[PDB]
Amino acid sequence: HLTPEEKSAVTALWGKVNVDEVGGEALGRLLVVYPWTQRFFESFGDLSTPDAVMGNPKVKAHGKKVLGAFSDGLAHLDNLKGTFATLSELHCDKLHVDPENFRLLGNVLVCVLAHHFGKEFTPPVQAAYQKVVAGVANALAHKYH
Amino acid sequence: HLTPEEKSAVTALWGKVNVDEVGGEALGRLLVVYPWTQRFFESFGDLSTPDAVMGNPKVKAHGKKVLGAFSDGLAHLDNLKGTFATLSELHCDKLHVDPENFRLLGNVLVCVLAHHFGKEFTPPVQAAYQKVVAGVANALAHKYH
Amino acid sequence: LSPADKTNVKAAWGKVGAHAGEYGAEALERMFLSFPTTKTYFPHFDLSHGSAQVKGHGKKVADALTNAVAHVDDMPNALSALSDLHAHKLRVDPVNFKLLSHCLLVTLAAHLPAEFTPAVHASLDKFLASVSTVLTSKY
Amino acid sequence: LSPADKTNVKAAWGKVGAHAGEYGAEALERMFLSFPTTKTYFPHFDLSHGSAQVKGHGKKVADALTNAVAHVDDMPNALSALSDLHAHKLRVDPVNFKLLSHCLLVTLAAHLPAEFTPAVHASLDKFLASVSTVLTSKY
Ligand code: HEM
Ligand code: HEM
Ligand code: HEM
Ligand code: HEM
Repeated sequence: HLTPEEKSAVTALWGKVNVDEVGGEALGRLLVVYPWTQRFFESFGDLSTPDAVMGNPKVKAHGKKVLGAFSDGLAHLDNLKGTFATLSELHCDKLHVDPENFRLLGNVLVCVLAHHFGKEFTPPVQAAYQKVVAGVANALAHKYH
Repeated sequence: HLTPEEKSAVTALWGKVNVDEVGGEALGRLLVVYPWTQRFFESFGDLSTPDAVMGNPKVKAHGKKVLGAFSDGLAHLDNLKGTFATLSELHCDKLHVDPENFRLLGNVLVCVLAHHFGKEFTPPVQAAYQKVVAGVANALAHKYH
Repeated sequence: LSPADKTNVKAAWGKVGAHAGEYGAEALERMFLSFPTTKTYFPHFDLSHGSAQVKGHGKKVADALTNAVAHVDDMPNALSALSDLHAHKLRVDPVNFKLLSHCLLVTLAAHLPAEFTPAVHASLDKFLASVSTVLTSKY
Repeated sequence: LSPADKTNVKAAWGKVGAHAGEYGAEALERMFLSFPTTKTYFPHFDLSHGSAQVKGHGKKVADALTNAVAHVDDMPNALSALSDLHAHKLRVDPVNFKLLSHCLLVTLAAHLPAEFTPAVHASLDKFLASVSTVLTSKY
């Protein structure tokens, strides 16, 4: 449910995203700011400090996949349900992640984009992305609905 | 997404519902327990006490309509989106009620049913209704999605 | 918590008496059945009906709530060690405290016809939010 | 709030300096554009870009946050009159305090490249939740 102007705002910024770094930057901040999400990443090892989390290679590798999923969603804003169906089954029926954490991860991502783009991440640009991350979270939670 | 057993649990109990009283009992408790929802019912008059709210005729009359909407949803558990489309437009595009209050009203209703049916509102019976009220709230919030 | 809120919570709940252990067990089962995401915090429990572990744990939950009403004016210090447990060791998702609180209200409603008035309902919800706030204050 | 959290919040935020009034205005606009449900609390504001009322109110919001960090160990008493206002007179939906907090973090991120570290980000989020908790504690 994006306008041409919001689509224009979202893709222009996304083209500048370092897809090898932004995913892990957001997953790490999630694990640091909302430390109960670490419950799902016991295997990742050292999450004992903020530095440990951010510099942890497993966090960076995984976030890259997460950002891979967001990129796919951006390319299918009109069928986010189908795009995230298998990820929904995984995160819902298998992992039992409360869907409120999807919203949090999405908002954390918004903070990462604001951090890296500064003035360029304008209030209108943010509004468009809040729609995007809301839709992803809702799609990823479809198996609860 | 209800099973035959959950449908059986939900309709058997609903048939015993006093549809002239339960709606207003739940809207009133909403206005008392989460008093910021009164912001949307300034016209209703005296909401200054719990007794005032519950005994307020406008609260009873309106809750009857709300419970009317829930009954319709129970009869169309497989197309809740279409059922609540016009109510979604009203509560979303026009009233701008945050959808978190839909979840609250639904859970308040669950409390009212437990209050009036006691032991009969078993944990399995509750589980079925939590699915129902979750679906209603999600349907009523579709215009935000 | 207002003085009336405290009065109501001592009331609602004096009436729970020696059923308090059985009511907490029922609250958990209600939470496990209605919100299955919460069951992953108890992989080592048998969460079936009549489970000795759910009963035993429901008693601990109810006793902690008893201790909270008994020290309602200093709950952060009374619930201090439970705050560390739920946040540090268990990292309980804060969402889950709302789910159990709702099931605790449902359980009380279904067992206290006369006590669960709109006002008492409101007071109990404020009480459980304060307990939840304390148990989530240590992340 | 841990001692490190307080250190970080005095830091992040010392750097906000005399922009604090302009940052709160930007936070509100971010909230109004991203979460339009919040605009119904300001029917009497002109919520357009560059509105003198949004600027004036953003300064009040930022000043209240300044007062909170200046009394971080006794925020309930410092934010006491704002708690009554937001809960009693305005009945602000508690959900909305999370929306404005998120926009306050976004605003800071976009204006403080160096300060918005993961740790400072975590501390600021704890700070704003405590302020939110205080401002919602009076329903
Ligand atoms: C909100 C948007 C999210 C997206 C787009 C996303 C995306 C992904 C992707 C692409 C994978 C890889 C699946 C595969 O390898 O086949 C994954 C796995 C995983 N996710 Fe997420 N995720 C999100 C939120 C979360 C949250 C909030 C948590 C926990 C608090 C979480 C926990 C996990 C875990 C534990 C795995 C590993 C599953 C396994 O390997 O068995 N995810 N996610
Ligand atoms: C969660 C399930 C809900 C259902 C099923 C529901 C149902 C209804 C119904 C049937 C009407 C009457 C519409 C008409 O007369 O054409 C209505 C109106 C209204 N509802 Fe709800 N409602 C819900 C939640 C809420 C909540 C949580 C609030 C506020 C906090 C709210 C505020 C209102 C208001 C203010 C009106 C009057 C609108 C007008 O007359 O212009 N509703 N609702
Ligand atoms: C009002 C809310 C709550 C109260 C009063 C409470 C109280 C308690 C108590 C008294 C214990 C036992 C501590 C001990 O024996 O050392 C405990 C442990 C535990 N709690 Fe809670 N709790 C609450 C909410 C929750 C929620 C919402 C969850 C998860 C969704 C949860 C999950 C657990 C788990 C997994 C344990 C450990 C059980 C075991 O290992 O035997 N608690 N809690
Ligand atoms: C950290 C969170 C917040 C802080 C520090 C804050 C602070 C303030 C301050 C200082 C005032 C002015 C009081 C006066 O001049 O007497 C105010 C008023 C107001 N606040 Fe907030 N607030 C917060 C959150 C919110 C939220 C989330 C909403 C709505 C979504 C909101 C809506 C309002 C409104 C409508 C007014 C009255 C404006 C007017 O009539 O001019 N506030 N707040």
